[PDB]
Amino acid sequence: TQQPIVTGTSVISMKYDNGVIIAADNLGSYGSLLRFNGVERLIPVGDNTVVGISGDISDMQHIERLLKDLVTENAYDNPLADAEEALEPSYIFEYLATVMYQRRSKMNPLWNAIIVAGVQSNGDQFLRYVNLLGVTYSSPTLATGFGAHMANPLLRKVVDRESDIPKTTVQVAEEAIVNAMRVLYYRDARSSRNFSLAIIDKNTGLTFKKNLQVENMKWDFAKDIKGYGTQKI
Amino acid sequence: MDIILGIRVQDSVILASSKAVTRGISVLKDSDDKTRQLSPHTLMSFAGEAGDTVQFAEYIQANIQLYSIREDYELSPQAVSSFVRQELAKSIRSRRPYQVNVLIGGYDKKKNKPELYQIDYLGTKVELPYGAHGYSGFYTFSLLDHHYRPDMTTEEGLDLLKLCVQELEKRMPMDFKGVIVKIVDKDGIRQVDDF
Amino acid sequence: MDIILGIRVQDSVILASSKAVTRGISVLKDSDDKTRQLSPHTLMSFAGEAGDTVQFAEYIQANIQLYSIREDYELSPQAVSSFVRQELAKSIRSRRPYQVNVLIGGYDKKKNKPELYQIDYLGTKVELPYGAHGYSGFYTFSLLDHHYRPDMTTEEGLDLLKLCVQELEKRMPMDFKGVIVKIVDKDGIRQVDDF
Amino acid sequence: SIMAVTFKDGVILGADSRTTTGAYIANRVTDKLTRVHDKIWCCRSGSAADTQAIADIVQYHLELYTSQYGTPSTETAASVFKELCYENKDNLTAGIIVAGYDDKNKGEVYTIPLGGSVHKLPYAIAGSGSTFIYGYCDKNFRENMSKEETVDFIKHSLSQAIKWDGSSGGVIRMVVLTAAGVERLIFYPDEYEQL
Amino acid sequence: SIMAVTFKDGVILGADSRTTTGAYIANRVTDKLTRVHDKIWCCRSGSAADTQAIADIVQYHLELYTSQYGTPSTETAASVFKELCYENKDNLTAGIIVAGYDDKNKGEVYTIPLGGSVHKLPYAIAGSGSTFIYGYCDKNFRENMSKEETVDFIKHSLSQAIKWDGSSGGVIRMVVLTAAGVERLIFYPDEYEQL
Amino acid sequence: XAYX
Amino acid sequence: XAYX
Amino acid sequence: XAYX
Amino acid sequence: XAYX
Amino acid sequence: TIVGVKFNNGVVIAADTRSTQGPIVADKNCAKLHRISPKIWCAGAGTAADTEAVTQLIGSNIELHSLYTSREPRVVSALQMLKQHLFKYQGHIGAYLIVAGVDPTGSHLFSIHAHGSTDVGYYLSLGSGSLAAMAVLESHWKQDLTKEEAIKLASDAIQAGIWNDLGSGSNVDVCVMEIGKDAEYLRNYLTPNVREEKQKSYKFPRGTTAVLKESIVNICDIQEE
Amino acid sequence: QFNPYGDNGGTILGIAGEDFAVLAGDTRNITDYSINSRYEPKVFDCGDNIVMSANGFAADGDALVKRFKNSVKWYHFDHNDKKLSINSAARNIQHLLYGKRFFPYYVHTIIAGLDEDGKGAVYSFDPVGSYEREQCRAGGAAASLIMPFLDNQVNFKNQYEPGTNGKVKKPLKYLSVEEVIKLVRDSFTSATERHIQVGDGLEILIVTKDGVRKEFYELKRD
Amino acid sequence: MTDRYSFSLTTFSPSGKLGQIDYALTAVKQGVTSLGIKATNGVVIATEKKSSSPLAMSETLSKVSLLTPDIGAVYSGMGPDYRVLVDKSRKVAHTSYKRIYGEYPPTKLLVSEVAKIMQEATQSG
Amino acid sequence: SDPSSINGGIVVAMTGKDCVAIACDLRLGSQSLGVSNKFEKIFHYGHVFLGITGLATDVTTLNEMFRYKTNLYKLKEERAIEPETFTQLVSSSLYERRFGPYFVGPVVAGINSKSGKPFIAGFDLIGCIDEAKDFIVSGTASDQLFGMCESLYEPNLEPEDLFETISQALLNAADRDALSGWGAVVYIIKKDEVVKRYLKMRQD
Amino acid sequence: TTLAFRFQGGIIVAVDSRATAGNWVASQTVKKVIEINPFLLGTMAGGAADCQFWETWLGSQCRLHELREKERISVAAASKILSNLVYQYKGAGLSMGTMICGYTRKEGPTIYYVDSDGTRLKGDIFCVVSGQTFAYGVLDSNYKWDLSVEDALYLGKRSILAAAHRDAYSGGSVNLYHVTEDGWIYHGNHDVGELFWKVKEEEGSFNNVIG
Ligand SMILES: [Mg+2]
Repeated sequence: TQQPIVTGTSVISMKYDNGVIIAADNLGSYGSLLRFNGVERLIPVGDNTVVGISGDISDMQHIERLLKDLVTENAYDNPLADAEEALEPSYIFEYLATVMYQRRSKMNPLWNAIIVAGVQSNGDQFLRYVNLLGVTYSSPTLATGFGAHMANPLLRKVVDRESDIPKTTVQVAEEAIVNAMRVLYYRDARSSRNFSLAIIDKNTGLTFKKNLQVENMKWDFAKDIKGYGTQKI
Repeated sequence: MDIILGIRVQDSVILASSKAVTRGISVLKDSDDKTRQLSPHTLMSFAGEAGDTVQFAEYIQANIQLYSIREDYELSPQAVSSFVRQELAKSIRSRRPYQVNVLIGGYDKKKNKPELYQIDYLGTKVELPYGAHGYSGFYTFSLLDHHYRPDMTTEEGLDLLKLCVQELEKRMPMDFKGVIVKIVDKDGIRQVDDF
Repeated sequence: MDIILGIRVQDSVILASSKAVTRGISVLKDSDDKTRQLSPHTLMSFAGEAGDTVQFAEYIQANIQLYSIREDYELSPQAVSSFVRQELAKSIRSRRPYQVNVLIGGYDKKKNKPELYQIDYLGTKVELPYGAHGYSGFYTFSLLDHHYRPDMTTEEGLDLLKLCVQELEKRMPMDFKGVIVKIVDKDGIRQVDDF
Repeated sequence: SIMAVTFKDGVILGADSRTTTGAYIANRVTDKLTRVHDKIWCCRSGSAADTQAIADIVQYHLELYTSQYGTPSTETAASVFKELCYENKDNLTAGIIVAGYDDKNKGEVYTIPLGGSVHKLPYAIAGSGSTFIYGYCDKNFRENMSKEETVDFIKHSLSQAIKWDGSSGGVIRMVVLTAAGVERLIFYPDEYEQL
Repeated sequence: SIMAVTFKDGVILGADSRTTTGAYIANRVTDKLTRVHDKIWCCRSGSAADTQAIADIVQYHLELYTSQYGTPSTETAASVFKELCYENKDNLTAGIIVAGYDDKNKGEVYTIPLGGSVHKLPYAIAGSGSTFIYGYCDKNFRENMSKEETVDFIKHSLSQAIKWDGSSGGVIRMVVLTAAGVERLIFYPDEYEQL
Repeated sequence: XAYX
Repeated sequence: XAYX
Repeated sequence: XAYX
Repeated sequence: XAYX
Repeated sequence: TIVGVKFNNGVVIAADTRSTQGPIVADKNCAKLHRISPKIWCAGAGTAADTEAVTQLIGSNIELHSLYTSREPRVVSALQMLKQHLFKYQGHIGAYLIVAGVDPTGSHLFSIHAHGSTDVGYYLSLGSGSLAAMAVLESHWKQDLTKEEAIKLASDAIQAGIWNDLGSGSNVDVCVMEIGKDAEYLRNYLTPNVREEKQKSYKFPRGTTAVLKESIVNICDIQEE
Repeated sequence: QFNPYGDNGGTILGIAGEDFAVLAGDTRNITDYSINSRYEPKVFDCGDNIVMSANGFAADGDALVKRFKNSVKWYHFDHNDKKLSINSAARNIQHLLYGKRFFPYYVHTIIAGLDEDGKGAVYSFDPVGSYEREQCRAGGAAASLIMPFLDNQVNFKNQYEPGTNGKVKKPLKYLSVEEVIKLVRDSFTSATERHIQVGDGLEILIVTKDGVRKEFYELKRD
Repeated sequence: MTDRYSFSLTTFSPSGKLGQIDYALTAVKQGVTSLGIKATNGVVIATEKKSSSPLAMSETLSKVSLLTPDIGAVYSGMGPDYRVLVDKSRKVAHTSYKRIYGEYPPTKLLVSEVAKIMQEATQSG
Repeated sequence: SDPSSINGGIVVAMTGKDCVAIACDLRLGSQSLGVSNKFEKIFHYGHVFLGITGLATDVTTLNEMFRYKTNLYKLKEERAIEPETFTQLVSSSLYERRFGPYFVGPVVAGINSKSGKPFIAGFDLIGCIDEAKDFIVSGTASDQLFGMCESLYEPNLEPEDLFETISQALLNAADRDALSGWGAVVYIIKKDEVVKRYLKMRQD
Repeated sequence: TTLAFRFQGGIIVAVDSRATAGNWVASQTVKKVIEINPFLLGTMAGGAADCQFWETWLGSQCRLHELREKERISVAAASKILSNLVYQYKGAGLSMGTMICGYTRKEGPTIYYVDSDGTRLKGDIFCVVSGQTFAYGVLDSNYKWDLSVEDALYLGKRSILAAAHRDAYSGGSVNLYHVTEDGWIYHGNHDVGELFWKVKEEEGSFNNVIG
């Protein structure tokens, strides 16, 4: 049993017609202090899976090493390591889910919320969540921390149910994710303007975008605001 | 802990009250009368926190006696019970509430009927054929549920109460040093010596 | 709470033990024997936490009975008491200590002398002319300080113990449902029916 | 993140625009610079409710002062703030910087921490984000700076405070207090972030 | 107040010399810069006992590494620190900056906060006094500075940290790590205070 | 709660 | 404890 | 209690 | 849990 | 979920119609839009009794002030009187209000927290669904909104709350306060959560319930003759 | 401190017919006031014509269902592919639950199937493995809303024969699958209105001699 | 200081008259004429706007006052006394009724409350 | 310890076609111990009916208080108080004890004598008003009553039908609550007649 | 509410059938008597799981005894297996109040009360009303040693009804058992709802009610 020290905020994600998108800001907070502004919280596993992690960054770096070690071990005595016996998103998720629930049950949890985005062998979109309690759930849109409260409402207006996934293009899905990251920059005190975004498509594969910035921000209306009520000057 | 029982028969109300006063692992007295005569045809038994019990009973006694002198009239048991309830209902939201549970046994001369009232320290009032306060409560309720009848005589009422006390002496784990029994009928309030 | 008394007279040891077993405001039993025969001339009375009392007494009984069979010899009361003390002295620093107070009444056949030992759950042992555990303790100590003599007969010892129990029944605020009395002399261990 | 800086022509007040309820930004365009008199302004840090309540009372006191004794000094304004903050220190969480322009005393800055103590300073910083710019502000502050120099000093200072403090953010608001009158400046993220 | 800064020719470690037990200065000339290998040093913040215990183990691990596999990388040293800090995070209060010079990798700085996370940075600051110089250091740090420039940057930075932080003070110690070797610098109050 |  |  |  |  | 949105010629406030007691829905159609004055309305979140009580008290004192001054009441007056009351009680009166209205000064939109802090905005949200609502407002708000656009944005922000928040539910209540016009109160503006027909009628056959006794109750007064 | 438990809400309902059984649950997964998923199944086919649902803390529920599923697999291996009877499954689950007696699974478990006489069976467990066979059981957040309704409408409680005045009870009768599914749908529709953690969707698993089949119905999403 | 007039200024004279009430009525007699008429479907109250000066804006002085949305008042006698009674009447309509029952008081009960305020000025110290 | 579940009990009110029904159990207990099975929780001031659940001392106190207030109302107004007005009086009276409240769950039922419109309302302990068209529930088995009412109820039930629905709603809710039962009363209220029925129910 | 009392005709065992989760009635149809073997019964009070699990486990241990010693275990031995087990778990929070009732040639009719506290007591009558355990019946007035079997069954049935009425956490139905030489006999399940009205009308008791 511990308390989290250096932390990462919201990870947000959604399914679209041909794959999945996931995003996370590049900040490691130390309480109210925005200490590290160069932290990558999307960790790709092969060319078909991205793991987005929020919470304690020390525990994130541990999980990063487990996944790096998982790829190494899968290759051992495996002639089809880069083909039919490659790591699937569903394999990578179930492993983490097992670890997370075991660690909570020994009262020494990995203080994280994890979203595993990827595409399976048969081209099926994979998107599932697990956290420090070992609680798991899947949905057309998933988000951790503040994202759950602010991102999901916006992403659910694009994909409300399972039938809206085929009508959702990558152009539309990415636009929704990018807009959600701006909203989070506006209302999240532990957010960052700098973020990373990963698209896993069943046709074009894995596209990993770094050093993205929130842009087209509305602040101009602020100049017209004076005092808390009765001031007019 | 203190036994206070009440049974309303055909033509009277009988109140049995435990004789022992205990503070911790010490027996302060073995002949205590946990009762006050409010009016000639109204009797109140009381159990609860030390001092509070007597202080409350004597305060109620004084107010009812004052009403009697001023109007040259006896308040009905229903009226006396309502007054007592309202005094307890005030106290719960006061700085230091009276921690007193009371039984009020009365004979209404206007209606020629005996009446028993159970009131807890919160000011919770009910009219009952039989009542009790404390650990003894549950046992006496189950026993009287069986044996009690509305048309019972005073003598039948005493035998059933005698059985309750006998059974409580075995079953209860504290020595309550016997009970004092008092009957309230049209002729007034008398104490049964043989028990 | 449980009464366990011990009085060592001229030629015997007498152990009075309360018959009631109570959990909270419930009387589980009214005829409980809070004693085990350790050996033919050694008797142990016990009072304390539920389960612990019997579990400890039966464990001690088994170990003394084993020694008897192995050596075809009876351990002296001094030896049995020292064993019991050492078992309790171990338990206090254990994960869950035995919360048991014991009196050990024995007749030493070698010295032709009766011996009474008082041991608390900490393993505090003393040889006494008379002993007691619990709330009854202080009262019985003051009373026996007055009336007790070393050269008292078994009959004199019983009368003085009869007076203690009588006095405890009035003074104590809990119903301990009478006592079981057992005498330990050269002829062995017998139970006094009339008490 | 709030600061007041004296320069040659008067004083400048600077603040961020972020109000937080936990880690949620309740208001991202807050006006933390409040008028208590024509040329006496204050910066508010701590409880939004407490600082508003105080600011509202001070504005009342100085309006009534003006009616009777004419324009109050910046020192007078600071004293009224102190009186409220010191006497109600047990119930208040308010850190207030008072800044004002007289023609006689020119630019003056008073800081009032939690205690309700008063400190007259050439410049003052306060709020959660102030801790990160103590080093910067001390190294870079000169006396009798120009308006342009002082605006740059505040812009750079709060730019750093906003960068490191999660509780600080949004736009940088400034209020210039000189003989010329009262000027309101705003600087948006795209401007101050790239500094 | 501790910092490590990468420059063109290698890395420089800087620290104050103040050890506090509450508000008492236990040691005013502490050496907070500790050698784990010839050209791998660390800065220690947090528990003096915990950081020494960790530093002593790391020095052991790297000595044994050198015997078997030759000179370890700065990255390797940082990893050993992390392993101890992360796995024992529940029992440790240690904030360690690791700085080292390879010929291949030149100057490298790794910071390890409480969590036991690792961060590779151009420069790093830590300790109680670091909070006051976040603004200053960010504005004034450039990459590929000269030795003289980097010494000035650290001297000015810690000078401010010492000024504002009560827990920081005494002399400024520095250790220069280049191809040329290992240089120890000391700067006394009379020098750095007047900056 | 609201609270620079 | 001793504890920059 | 009742509590949007 | 359930508990006569 | 309660929102306020400023537009070109006035202000609009909206709210959901759910009240909760723990996890249970106490009221499926409840009115959170309170009339302080004819053209000053405010939305309430927090302790249900406290929001009603504090708006009725200030609404009463505002009416007396309007009669005394012979002037239509101002939002800043209601705002000042609310914040001074809530501050006095140090948050123990758990009222979180969005106060809007039009007066001779113009159109105004304010929020007021239970501890007595107030703020100004073109778009505000309060309650458990505030983050769902603010997400929609932050995404879709612009300067110089029309009336039709402001109602749409307001009800969209409430819907976000209704769907994504367990605290918010049922219908959307709107009130439009336009300058130089009567405030229009649109009760149940949207009804997105209408319950579907049951599979079965549970209407029992008469005489199903076992009756001990029957009697007439006398509700009438003591009679004549 | 670190709290190892959470509440994911939802509600489950088991009804036993004469030659069938149904286990129904909402598809909503919540945390505090936030919705995690509108469709995350909670009722599972475990093989041998047994359907299971552990409702409460989702993590503990997922763990228990996994362990029981694994228990069914090893029953086949160790006992020559013998079919696990519902009474045997029930006893096995008691031992799974009681295993963690001093660190419990915070779940209410219902299993449905057919008894060895081919009659519909529902078994109900507490968190620490106390179990009992029943005709009716609702578990989870909205159990208090639904159970009284089932007492009235399945067991015909407090219902008497008209014209007797409480002298003769309404006769107990086995409900058809079509009647049972109506009660399940109306139960959940009602629970959805008045419970904030119930809604989004309803998934019903029906067990007959023929096997396990699945029905889904939409619920209000507020 | 302190209000040391704790005694009645209105007392019974040997004839049984209350002087100050009679003298108050004499003040009412001197006052400008006002009237009220009740129709089947309404009530009308009217009075003359006796302007003190033609420079005075007689619109600013309201002799006919709204007490509640459904209750109006007009007077004859001393205007200032009327103005403070209207203020007290409007307030008591809220404090003693609307804040309790959530509706405006009926005419007869608001009259009863105004009457009470004027009786007290007849007996109080 | 929790005041609103010491004595126990339940009240439920329903609207029908030109009628309202209010019903309550008869239990008063000290937690597990049942004391009285004659403790009625429904009172009437003229044609306005008030049911009160919660701490029994406050049930009795508020009954006495509302009898007091409605008696003075009638003397001054020269007419019986209406349900809508009485609802506002209950709310007022409860909120004036905001920081020291009565631990009760009141329920108002009645027909407006002038408009003839059926009216029900519920309150929280600080006087917040729940004015539902369909039904109001209160007490230790409120969850149970919400479940029963939400499935059993349909609008515009005739008086003799409405009786069966409210009766089955109470009886089945009470049997799933330890602190409720020991008999039940049902009031069927029409514009100018009121029938009161005691129900046979299990006594445990 | 569990009752087990001894008389000339053997042992009467009466229990209610209500399970409670706080003030919530979980079930009205729970078996609170475990049939360990044809001559052994166990009553259940306290934790539903603790009783069910360990008294089922006791049945296994009692069966193993019969296989290794070719004889039914004595009530004394069976009671002590359970008492020695719970004592190992003492302080862990096991909640259990059980009466082990049986007949053997050796002992005759025997009732042992076993407690999660580790208490083990022999007695002629044991009762569990509310959360308290008594050495006397819930009425005790009607008790005589020489009672008719079908008269004794009534006292047991009536005694559970008495407690079921007053106690909020007791009710559902009464389950009756008669233990004799050559095993126990089930005497049916009696719904308290129906039983109460029948008993009232026939006995002329519960006058404080009305119906
Ligand atoms: Mg910031």
